[PDB]
Amino acid sequence: NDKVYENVTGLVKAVIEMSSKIQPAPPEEYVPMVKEVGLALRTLLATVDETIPALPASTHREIEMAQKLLNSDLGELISKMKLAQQYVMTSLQQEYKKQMLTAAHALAVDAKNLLDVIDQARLKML
Repeated sequence: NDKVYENVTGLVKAVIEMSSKIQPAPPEEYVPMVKEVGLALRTLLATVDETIPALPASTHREIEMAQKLLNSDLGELISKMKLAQQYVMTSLQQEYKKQMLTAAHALAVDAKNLLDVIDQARLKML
């Protein structure tokens, strides 16, 4: 349903458009890309926090679990990003540009999982 769905979509969109800009773009333009995805992530997390109290208390812990995973993913992304910033040598750059993409997408997939967890909790209200 919308609020949460809309912000999950915004995060996926952000991941797609950061992934599009990786290949062409230098390093000097890698933190900004990740910064944007991170800001899109924070908005989604705050949106889920606002939705938690209206869901059965027995679903909280799991929702939190899905929330923490995304933070871990963002950490893994920034981690790969550091490597692509430092090593501009082509062979190393192509490799780390690739690991950033893969890590960014892992985030989009867990964002979707968080969504599935919210819907599951909403259905528990039946």
